Amino acid sequence: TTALVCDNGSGLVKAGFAGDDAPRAVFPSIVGRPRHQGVMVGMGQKDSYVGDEAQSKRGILTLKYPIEHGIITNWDDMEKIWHHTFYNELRVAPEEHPTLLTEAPLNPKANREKMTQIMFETFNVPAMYVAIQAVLSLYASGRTTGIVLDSGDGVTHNVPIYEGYALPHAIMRLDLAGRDLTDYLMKILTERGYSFVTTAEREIVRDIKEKLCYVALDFENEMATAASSSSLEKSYELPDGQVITIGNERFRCPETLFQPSFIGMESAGIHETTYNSIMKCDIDIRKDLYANNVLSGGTTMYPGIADRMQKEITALAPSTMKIKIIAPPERKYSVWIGGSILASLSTFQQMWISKQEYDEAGPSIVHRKCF
Amino acid sequence: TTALVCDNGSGLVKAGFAGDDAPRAVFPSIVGRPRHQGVMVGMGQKDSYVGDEAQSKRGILTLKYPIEHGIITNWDDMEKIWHHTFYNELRVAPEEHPTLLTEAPLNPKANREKMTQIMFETFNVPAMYVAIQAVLSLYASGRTTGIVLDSGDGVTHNVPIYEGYALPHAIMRLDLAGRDLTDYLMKILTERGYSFVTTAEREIVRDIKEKLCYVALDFENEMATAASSSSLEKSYELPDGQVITIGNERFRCPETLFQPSFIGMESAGIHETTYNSIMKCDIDIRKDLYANNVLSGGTTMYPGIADRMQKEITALAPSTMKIKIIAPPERKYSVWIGGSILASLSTFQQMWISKQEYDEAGPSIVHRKCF
Amino acid sequence: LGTRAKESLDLRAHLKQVKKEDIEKENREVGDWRKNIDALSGMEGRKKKFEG
Ligand SMILES: Nc1ncnc2c1ncn2[C@@H]1O[C@H](COP(=O)(O)OP(=O)(O)O)[C@@H](O)[C@H]1O
Ligand SMILES: Nc1ncnc2c1ncn2[C@@H]1O[C@H](COP(=O)(O)OP(=O)(O)O)[C@@H](O)[C@H]1O
Ligand SMILES: [Mg+2]
Ligand SMILES: [Mg+2]
Repeated sequence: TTALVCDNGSGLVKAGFAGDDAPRAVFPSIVGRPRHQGVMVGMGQKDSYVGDEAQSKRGILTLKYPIEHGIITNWDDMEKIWHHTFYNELRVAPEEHPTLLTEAPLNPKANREKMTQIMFETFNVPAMYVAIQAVLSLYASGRTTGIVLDSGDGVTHNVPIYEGYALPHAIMRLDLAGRDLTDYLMKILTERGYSFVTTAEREIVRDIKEKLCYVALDFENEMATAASSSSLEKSYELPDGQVITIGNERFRCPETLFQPSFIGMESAGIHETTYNSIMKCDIDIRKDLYANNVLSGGTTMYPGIADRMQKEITALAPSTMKIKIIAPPERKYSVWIGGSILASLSTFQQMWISKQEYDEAGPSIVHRKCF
Repeated sequence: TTALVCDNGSGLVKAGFAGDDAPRAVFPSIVGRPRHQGVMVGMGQKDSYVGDEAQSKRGILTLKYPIEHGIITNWDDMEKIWHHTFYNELRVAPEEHPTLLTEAPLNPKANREKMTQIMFETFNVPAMYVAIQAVLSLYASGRTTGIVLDSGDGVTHNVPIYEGYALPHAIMRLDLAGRDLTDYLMKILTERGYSFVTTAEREIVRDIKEKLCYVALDFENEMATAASSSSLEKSYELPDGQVITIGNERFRCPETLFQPSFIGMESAGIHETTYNSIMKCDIDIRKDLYANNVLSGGTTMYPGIADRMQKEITALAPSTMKIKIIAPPERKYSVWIGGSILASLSTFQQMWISKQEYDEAGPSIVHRKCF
Repeated sequence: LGTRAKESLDLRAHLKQVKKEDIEKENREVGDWRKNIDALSGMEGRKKKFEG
């Protein structure tokens, strides 16, 4: 039979059968209970709208993501999300399909063990396998080397790989991602008068960020230009009218990636953690990693980031090496495409964690040889 | 058995069995004791004529409404009105019929508790339920969202509802209604020479208001036109002859709705309390409320109000949203039609306040789960 | 998109049912009563008693 390549993510759940080009169903991972009282009788009001249904009734719900930073903080809601994904968005019972979840690097063990225990006890799948979210993104590019920066919505991690041999001592995981950029944008919008507070209006700020923000090639020059002319002010129409005008908030929101001091984080930007991740590698594979830097994940879709990052790394790196940044147009679904490719391989067909194996060793089987 | 859908109102009591299209008996709610001496013996003169009987002998009575502004100020008279409604206008003993009263929002608790205590002790009904007068008017329109402006004769209230979830923090109750318009019309008629003082002549002024007054689309232009031409002066024949001619009093009486400063009230008109009630709602359900504005209640029957209100709200609201005002031709009985629909539902059949429940918790049961 | 749009109409179908089918509970109230005439035949009394 065919395998189910699910990809929990944090912000958008992407799923679909193995062997295709794009995920079959992509929908936000939010579960929102209603918060008001409700007076109409017999309206058929449910107790929790999940997935894309709660992005249409969000006016009277309190949306809450079940995955904070890679890790899962609310297991009941995550179980509800998985149940919805299997039964309503794909309509395939899990009793007859292997599953291939994905997990960020350096995550707590208990999260992974609980994930496999749920998949084997509640949904009762035949066999499931958990894979690191960066190796898949490297599969999708058709490479076999390269250092991949997978800046998702929950957590940004940077896994270097050479000739198929991952370097476990050079993984640099940073917890700045799309959600913190949404919060920072929502916080700097208040400097013009627009106040978004409700958890429903966070979605509106996210839409503003997606449609308007861009990464500046040079920050100081853009700050000077936006403060003199008015060629940058782009307007946007809220879900009820009252258009708003975003000035130099456009390139200040995604600039937080390269200067995490804006949101008070100490660490260095995504332009310098990649160079540090390279320098921890051996001295003889640094040229190949320099030449095959891969971008993935949703947050790396800002217009103009593949040039800013290349300029920064070229500034840091030695002058002789060639710096090349691979930015495929299908960046958002790169991890899932790689997952489909991996699940479609014949050599991989014996790596699944078969159910009888789980019955013999318990949920701690995932840390064992079947990784 | 069938349920009795009574609707106390203030000015017209509307009642009838559940499941029909129109109330069976509609009659003014006035109780008038005779005031003169009376010399004929054996004429069979009663001590209080209630309902529609006192609108024919009103020449020698002192009519007094038992409901001032939604609240009930004279419980003995209200009990008399209910007794008349049950026994003479419907001729069904209340011992064998559930009842569904209606109550304005934000009313004193003691009024509701006394109402249920009367219905359970004096008339001894099997089970009664109290419902907010605006949710029913929303039922009758066949919608499930929308903000309903129910401008009755006692009190005008504006309850917004979305997807069946009422928003309790956005109810704007204003005490200007048809009765104050009658008093203001009676007060401005004195500018031509016609003096109505007796409580019986208030009914004549009410008839004048119903048959002649209309809401102007633009107030200043109408004031200028009525002061130059004479195309507006419509005449009306009193109950004894001596026709009267109403000039620019025609559109000045119902204009008080949009400018409550005429009768000295501070608050804003019904055109601006609706917009304020909308703006208190969440930012994502404002478009739906804009598109589904519902009118109900008797006082919204003035010819030309559904255009003036739309013009005013379109002036206030953002230019992109579409403003639509639902004004069904059966406006007056909208609340009662909705009450019939609600009482006819199967899902609602277990929400009644059964008598044994009242015996166990006292009259304060109404504020509890059985709302 | 078609199924999502059709969902709203399916939900509104119940509201339409509640609005329409329920009015059939009773509609004979339009029938008026007798209000008969006398044709100068209902005059069978004198000015004897008026209190009763
Ligand atoms: N076109 C875009 N432009 C800018 N940011 C985007 C765009 N699309 C998605 N994002 C950001 O990326 C996030 C989605 O990232 P995604 O790759 O789905 O995370 P995950 O790894 O959990 O699947 C969204 O929250 C949004 O903030
Ligand atoms: N055709 C009409 N035109 C103008 N005003 C009307 C008309 N019919 C009723 N009204 C006003 O509405 C009042 C009746 O309102 P109603 O809806 O019966 O109040 P309630 O909510 O107490 O039932 C009357 O007092 C009258 O002033
Ligand atoms: Mg991801
Ligand atoms: Mg009313």
